[PDB]
Amino acid sequence: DDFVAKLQDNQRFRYNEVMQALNMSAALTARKTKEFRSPPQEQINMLLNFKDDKSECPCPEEIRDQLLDFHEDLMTHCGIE
Amino acid sequence: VVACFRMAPLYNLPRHRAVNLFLQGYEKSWIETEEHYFEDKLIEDLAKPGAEPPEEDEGTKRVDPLH
Repeated sequence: DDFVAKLQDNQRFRYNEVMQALNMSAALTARKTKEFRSPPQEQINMLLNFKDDKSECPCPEEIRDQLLDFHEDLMTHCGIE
Repeated sequence: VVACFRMAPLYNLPRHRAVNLFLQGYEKSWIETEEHYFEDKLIEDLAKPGAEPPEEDEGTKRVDPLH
């Protein structure tokens, strides 16, 4: 619940930034808005790429760390480590 | 073009729909990809005959759990 609330608010803020900044470059605006034009499943799968070190997802460090703490809490509960 | 621009950003979606989408995406991206190696240890523990001489079998040697 709260992870998705924060992610949705961040994507709102990023969309606002794009709507502010599209005027400098029209061509780069398509690359910025590919995320918002993608289907919602693709959007969430894109936002959930901060595992590993590829790190091309448009996710902030704090929202990233929230799940990068919950995941190891879950592994500890499951007995993985 | 209007549908692509202003329809289906997940910040406009209701909370529960986005939560379900996150559950599915989290599953596929993280839980499936999570890899831990245990097979060698599991098979060694299963193959170990557990305290057979201490245990009073007074007969043929009992088959190990792997067997």
